[PDB]
Amino acid sequence: HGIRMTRISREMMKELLSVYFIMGSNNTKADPVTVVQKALKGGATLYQFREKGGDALTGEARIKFAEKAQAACREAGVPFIVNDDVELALNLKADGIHIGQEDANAKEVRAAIGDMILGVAAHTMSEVKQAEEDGADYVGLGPIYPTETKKDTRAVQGVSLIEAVRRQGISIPIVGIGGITIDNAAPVIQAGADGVSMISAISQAEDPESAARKFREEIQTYKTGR
Ligand SMILES: Cc1ncsc1CCOP(=O)(O)O
Ligand SMILES: C=C1C=NC(C(F)(F)F)=NC1=N
Ligand SMILES: [Mg+2]
Repeated sequence: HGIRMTRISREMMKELLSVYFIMGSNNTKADPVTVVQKALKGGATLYQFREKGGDALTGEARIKFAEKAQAACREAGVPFIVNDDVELALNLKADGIHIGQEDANAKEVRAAIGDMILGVAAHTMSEVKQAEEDGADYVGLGPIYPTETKKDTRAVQGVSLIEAVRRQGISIPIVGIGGITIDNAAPVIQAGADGVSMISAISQAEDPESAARKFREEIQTYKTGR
């Protein structure tokens, strides 16, 4: 995964979304980079650097942590996505950036990042359609299930939006997020999603490598079976 000179294909994007691990230093009691390394070894197909909150790293310490996480992704051959921070994504030559409804406007971000991967968090049909129009390569829909990892989230929606989007003929790459575990991931894929994203199911697992491997194995099975 080098510098992109063309927009990523939908086929490739959907493959990358399979097991999308997201993490910040304040999401685990273990060593942050070590957990990321274990998740990648287990089978995570994409990683998002999400460092925010009161006890998250800032300044130079945050940048250095990001560099080490990006290096871990490079060693595993997995793309590195930055959450919220467009400047950081450009400065590190990240593979992509993820933004939400309260962040920089998607039109503005797409113009600033060229052909880098762009993900947009959506909670309604209107937002999903707007994201596609603005040039997003994928949308993150949720929260599917209850979650305490992110407090300022909108109402839990199950797989309702995923189903509605596919029903309207929209084929944009979709990843589900919010309280997803190895036990409840199947319905997300069966509803039409191209993958599942998670923080705590892997970051707080007593065995992150095994947890990631389990996710990878079952998601592959579900995608072939739906
Ligand atoms: C970042 C984010 N965005 C919507 S829900 C969520 C949290 C996912 O965390 P967990 O997988 O631990 O529920
Ligand atoms: C709020 C979010 C929603 N979706 C995603 C992703 F999984 F990447 F799509 N990441 C986020 N940080
Ligand atoms: Mg955001």
